[PDB]
Amino acid sequence: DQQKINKFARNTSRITELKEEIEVKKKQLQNLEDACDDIMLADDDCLMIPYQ
Amino acid sequence: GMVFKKETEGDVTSVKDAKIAVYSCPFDGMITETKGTVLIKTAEELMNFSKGEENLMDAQVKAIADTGANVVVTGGKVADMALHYANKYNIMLVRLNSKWDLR
Repeated sequence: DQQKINKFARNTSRITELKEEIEVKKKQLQNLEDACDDIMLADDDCLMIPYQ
Repeated sequence: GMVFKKETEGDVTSVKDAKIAVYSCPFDGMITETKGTVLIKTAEELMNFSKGEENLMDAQVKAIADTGANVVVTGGKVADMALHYANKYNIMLVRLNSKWDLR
């Protein structure tokens, strides 16, 4: 019985869970960023700008 | 009277008039290998399973001592954690038995 491969199995699974968390936060980053640029381009301050 | 070649483990029975408990495999012995994902993620639950295993076989020799039987027959192997409570309880143990010994 080996406790170092018990650490080795935990180590590789922690590699997998971190990289997936980066990808979902990058897509949320571009989603808000491209939501900024589209609404500025159409109809700036004329009378009022409603915001949800 | 009945002759058993198997080596007597622990001390002798508390009484010769003892109730004879004949069991197919009450005591076990632990070894394992690589799992579905190889060699499980921690060793803490290995320690957590090992603590209840000793208190399980502590109560197994205790409940035999409570119910009146002062000798246990193990067709399976002997556990170490089962053994050192069986010496204090003065119950005689058989380390292993075959198919003909129990019947």
